[PDB]
Amino acid sequence: GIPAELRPGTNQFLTTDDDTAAPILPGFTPTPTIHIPGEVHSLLELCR
Amino acid sequence: GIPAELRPGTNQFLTTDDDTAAPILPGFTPTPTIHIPGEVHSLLELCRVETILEVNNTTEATGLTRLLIPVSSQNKADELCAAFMVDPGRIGPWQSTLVGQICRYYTQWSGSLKVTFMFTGSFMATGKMLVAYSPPGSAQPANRETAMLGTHVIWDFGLQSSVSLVIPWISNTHFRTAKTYTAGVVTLWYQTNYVVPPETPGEAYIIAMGADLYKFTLKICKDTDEVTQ
Amino acid sequence: GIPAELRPGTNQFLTTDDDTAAPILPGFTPTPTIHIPGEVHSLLELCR
Amino acid sequence: AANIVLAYGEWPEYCPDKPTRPDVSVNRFYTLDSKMWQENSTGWYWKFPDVLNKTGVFGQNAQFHYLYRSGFCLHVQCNASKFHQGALLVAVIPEFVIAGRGGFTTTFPGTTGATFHDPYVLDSGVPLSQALIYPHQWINLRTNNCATVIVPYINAVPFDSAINHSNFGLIVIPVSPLKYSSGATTAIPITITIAPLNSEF
Amino acid sequence: AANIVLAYGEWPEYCPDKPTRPDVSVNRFYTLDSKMWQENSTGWYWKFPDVLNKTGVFGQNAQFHYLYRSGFCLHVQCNASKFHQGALLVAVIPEFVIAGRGGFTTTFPGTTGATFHDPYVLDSGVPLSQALIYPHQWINLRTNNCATVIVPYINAVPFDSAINHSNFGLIVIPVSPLKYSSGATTAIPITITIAPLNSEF
Amino acid sequence: VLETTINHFFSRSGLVGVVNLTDGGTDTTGYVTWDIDIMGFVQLRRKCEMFTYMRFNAEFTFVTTTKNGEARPYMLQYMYVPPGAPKPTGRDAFQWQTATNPSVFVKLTDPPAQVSVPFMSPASAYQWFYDGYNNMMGTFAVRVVSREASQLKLQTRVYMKLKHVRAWVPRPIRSQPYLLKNFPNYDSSKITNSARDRSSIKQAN
Amino acid sequence: VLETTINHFFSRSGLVGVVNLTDGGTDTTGYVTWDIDIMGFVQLRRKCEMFTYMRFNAEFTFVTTTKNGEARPYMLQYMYVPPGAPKPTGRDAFQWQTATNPSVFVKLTDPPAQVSVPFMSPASAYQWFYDGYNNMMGTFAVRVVSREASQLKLQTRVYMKLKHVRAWVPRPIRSQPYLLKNFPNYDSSKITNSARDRSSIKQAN
Repeated sequence: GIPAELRPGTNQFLTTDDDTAAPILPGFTPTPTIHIPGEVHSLLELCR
Repeated sequence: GIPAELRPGTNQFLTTDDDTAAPILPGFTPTPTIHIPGEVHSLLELCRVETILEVNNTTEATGLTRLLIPVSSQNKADELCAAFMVDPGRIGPWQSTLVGQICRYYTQWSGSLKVTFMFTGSFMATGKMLVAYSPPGSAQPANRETAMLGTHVIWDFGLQSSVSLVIPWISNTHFRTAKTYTAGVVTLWYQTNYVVPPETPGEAYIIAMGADLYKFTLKICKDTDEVTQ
Repeated sequence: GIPAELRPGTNQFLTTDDDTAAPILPGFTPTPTIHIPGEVHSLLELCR
Repeated sequence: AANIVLAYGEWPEYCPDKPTRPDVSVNRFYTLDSKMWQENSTGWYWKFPDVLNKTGVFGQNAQFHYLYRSGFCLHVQCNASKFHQGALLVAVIPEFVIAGRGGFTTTFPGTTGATFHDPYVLDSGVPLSQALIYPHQWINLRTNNCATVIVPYINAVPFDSAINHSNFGLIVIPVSPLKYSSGATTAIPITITIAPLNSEF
Repeated sequence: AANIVLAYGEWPEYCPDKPTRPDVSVNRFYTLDSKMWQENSTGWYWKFPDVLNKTGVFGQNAQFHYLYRSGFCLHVQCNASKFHQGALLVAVIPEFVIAGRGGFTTTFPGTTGATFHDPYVLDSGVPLSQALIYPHQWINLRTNNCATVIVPYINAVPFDSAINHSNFGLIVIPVSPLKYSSGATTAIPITITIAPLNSEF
Repeated sequence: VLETTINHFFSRSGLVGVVNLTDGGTDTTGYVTWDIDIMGFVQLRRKCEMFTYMRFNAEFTFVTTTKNGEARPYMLQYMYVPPGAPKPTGRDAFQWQTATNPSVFVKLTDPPAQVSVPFMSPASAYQWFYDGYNNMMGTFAVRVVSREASQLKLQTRVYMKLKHVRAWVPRPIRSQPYLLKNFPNYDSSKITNSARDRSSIKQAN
Repeated sequence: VLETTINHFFSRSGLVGVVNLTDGGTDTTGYVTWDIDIMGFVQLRRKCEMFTYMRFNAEFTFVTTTKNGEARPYMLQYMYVPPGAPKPTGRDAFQWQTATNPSVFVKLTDPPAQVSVPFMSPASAYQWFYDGYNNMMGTFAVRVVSREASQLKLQTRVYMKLKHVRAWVPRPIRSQPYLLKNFPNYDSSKITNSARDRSSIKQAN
């Protein structure tokens, strides 16, 4: 196979890490979105 | 999945290894940079700044006196004033400089140096000094004559107040190479006797300074023998 | 992450294997080469 | 005779983008009391902005105005006869910090300034031989009696409080002690002049 | 008759880029004392630069000047009647090192040179049969009485100290012993000539 | 020429500190906190003080062993408390569950954990000389993850490595011994000297 | 034709030495240093002496076992001391914490560690013949990482592999036994001969 070497930081769970998780129920299409007024894209929108 | 095989060197932590660590707090934007004057991109930038050699190092001199090369009118022509090694990395009166200090962080160096002298006498005093460089392999000169027989500068502080001498080349090699040392000597000779008019002190000081020319280089990082802990 | 499967031949040290080792002292630039006469590129050069 | 040292090589400038940029009597020549230097002396230092905290209209603008920015023009003169011999090292140390030898007067000496105890170590615990890595000029009575240093604004934040934080300091340390034959004036004065540059409040 | 052996095939040249490149009497023909070779002999060797350390003006320039660079032109002659028979192997060994048989004279024989103890092993512990992988020439009294070898400067560093380091050596070992009918001259001289090439100091 | 660059000068991860954890149930706290300080050991301390202002990112690695050092499959938790956040007061105290404090979970038998901490200051750079009236990077805390206290004794060795270092306004190198942390005090009575002494000034060797 | 190239001739990593470590607490040093020497065993030694000058990079691998050889999860530290640097004087001595000396940390149960050492000389090449008045590559040191000494007995087997080999000025191959390291001595009294002997020169078989 492709030769590789593991590196420190292996097998660690970082609570803030950004990564992908295996979808548990693939092929499932959720309910599509409709238009709800008053979407909020930031807290600064609220602070003001 | 993709077939792979692990390889020796796996699961090892190499202190000097270059690699990426998982950012612990992603999405955090640090404070952006502003412009601060005097950024430093290399140590060589520092080594090239000349600093004071402490040539008076002795049990006798204590305070700033150790930075001063004493000179008087009591001396006679042709007799030596002061002499010292050129060894930026050894123990001696390079140990007060940046070069002397930075070299402690590296095993091997080489290049050219610069040695500048500054005379503070009375304005009306006058006389000539002989600044001479004996290269490596030879002992310090025995008298002025043999000093005049090699690289040197006749320097009259009556006219010019400061002189710069340039050691052509140095390196630290054979000491470590034979393990698997002398270098240079600079001297100060009275050409004349220090000449003085009436009612002025008749005793002065020379202030030695040293620096690395652009040619100078360093290699093989290490740690200093100075620090205790 | 990227799904992978280990394969036999893993974690083995092959004395003749061709591979890379982690440089222990990176950023170190060795002494550059000069021209020395009589370089030898093969034993056959000697046998002759 | 014009020989001038730009610290680190950057002219003082106004901050890249409202603060006030007053010049009428604000930016002008302030001259301190002169220091009388003698054979046995140690040498002196000053703290900026502190030294000006009570002066003129600047000390007033130094008051209030919790945000402060400026550069300076420092001129140092020495009046000495041709029969005096000695030398002064004039340096400028950012974030100059006096340590304990084991007070606010040491941190904020005021207009008069303060004198060193152990100049060899700068009273920072640092070798004076290396003090030359700072913007500096020699005053050697054999040649020049005056030195001039231009300091831009140097800080890690664009603005700060002039009262509670002194940005840097100025240092005159005699390296070679004053020497004179008897009958000459026994104490040589040193004059200090501060011209603010591009002050903001 | 011109038959010349370039060692490794490179003409001596000046170093790729101040050192001195003197030629007046510096580069010229130096001729040693002649070695008288006899039936029972072993053979000889020389060390360079060493052999010239005290000679002429070169030994003077060999003195001081802790950096040294040069090539050489080596000519070796043998004066023998048509009634003498024998052969000499003339070789040049870089970094030739004599070992112990279990001294500085062995390492630095000087102008006269030195003689082998066990030539079969070269007194390096190395087979003489293989000595031919070195720039070399045969002197066979049946044909040629003279050999000439050109040696460039060979070292792992562009410059070195001629005093404490001998770069290489020269070796004349009789392979076939000298033989002559009675009444002929019983000892044949060998002459050595060294011409420096592209010397630097 | 490369080895002289500031960035190469602060590289080469090394040990910035050691803390001993013990799980004694009640008698022992069962956890340890270690404040982030570059200046703990004087080697690097002397090198950071060469400059007035610096900016960089930190990379840490935790080497941990049990007494004699034999390793066993226990779970550990390294939580990072950002500046201006409360530290865990107890083994099981609720700060360990605070989501804003990032944590990493690793079995003790695994290769050591690495973490990268970015530049945390409100100012544009760190400064180890402030004349007036510091630079808190954060804190790490460690415990063993179990319901019941598992009797165990640990020491963790924190190896830190700087990245993307930038410096400003160099200083002179300290010639006097450090009396204490956080202040540049020096003995006034005894003063060490830059260079050693020799017989006479007129003699070199 | 490929197998005759100099580079292929010095390839094929092999054992350059073995050192035995024992952790006896006080009675045993608890660590080992091994200076880097190509010439320890005479197989490769005879091959390096075939050439006057050589240049290359070194690649090392550490195989380690415990006595009978069963492996257990202990942490080990291989530190590399560059030339002209002090070696550890003791198990816990402060040189182990020196950042300029690179170290690698690995659990004993893991596959062996590899390290690449570049060309270290000040000159342009290594030379094993210097006539006048060597070639220190460095040193490795090993210990067990623990607070308390863990009673254990180890041997490490160092397998080294050259890379990017270049040679100059070939030599003849030594026909006489090596008396001692670092010097080309030979017995003068007894001298081995290149070829064996036969009955008569006029007879071949």
